[PDB]
Amino acid sequence: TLPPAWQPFLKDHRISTFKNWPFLEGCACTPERMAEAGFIHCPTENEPDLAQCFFCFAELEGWEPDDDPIEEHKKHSSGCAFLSVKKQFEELTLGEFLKLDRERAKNKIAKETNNKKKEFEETAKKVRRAIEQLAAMD
Amino acid sequence: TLPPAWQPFLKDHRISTFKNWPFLEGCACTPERMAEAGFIHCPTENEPDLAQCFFCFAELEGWEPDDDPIEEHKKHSSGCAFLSVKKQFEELTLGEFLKLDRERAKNKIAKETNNKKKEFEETAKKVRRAIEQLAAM
Ligand SMILES: [Zn+2]
Ligand SMILES: [Zn+2]
Repeated sequence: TLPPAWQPFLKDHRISTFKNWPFLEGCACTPERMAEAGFIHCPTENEPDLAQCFFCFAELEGWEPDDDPIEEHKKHSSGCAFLSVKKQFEELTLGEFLKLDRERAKNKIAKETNNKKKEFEETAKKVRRAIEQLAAMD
Repeated sequence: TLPPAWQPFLKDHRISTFKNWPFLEGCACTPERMAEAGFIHCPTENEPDLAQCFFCFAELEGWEPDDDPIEEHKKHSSGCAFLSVKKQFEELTLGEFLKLDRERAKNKIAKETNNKKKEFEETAKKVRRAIEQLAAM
């Protein structure tokens, strides 16, 4: 085994996350193919087919059977290093592997940051409106 | 950073273990040289210069300044894969690295087994002496 933080680098681990996935034999986006593309299954009450790239953290829902997960990952996050990684896990050098984990860490932060921004912007609008409402009354 | 179980594969970690080491500048077995050879410092009250290969688990004490730790590791555990490892950590493949960790796991068990033997042999002596003492008088 490997530390939990690193398991997602492994196809077999990612495939294991797709339990309860509806798109199985006959479909283009099987868990094998989803896993090959970098995805983890992260289902919610609201979107129960929600998947996340483990590396760049793009989230995608609304899957259909004919969908090729690589072509979609490419469409919705063309900046994802993992799509450039040609070698298998065991064929990576530790330097290479450590370089990738750093990038993934940067990606994660980027996603957290951009979230906080969107949330902060949302609160700003609320607060601004509220104070306009207070001017408006007189 | 890396899981604690794996840190010992890193020289700088091993060097860090040598705190209170007496053989410093001028000596053949400086912590840098000891680390380079695979050793971790795990001193006891009784044997306070005790060092252990992280990989094959050979223990060596009674160090003197002119001692070259590679030549000693070679003398007391010539079977230790780590001494064959020419590449630096980052230059290893994960397969390679995982192959090595497996071997280290085997090594560990082998040593735990050989300890239990030594202990079992020790108890046997005590019990033998005990029965002799009793049967005699
Ligand atoms: Zn991605
Ligand atoms: Zn050794």
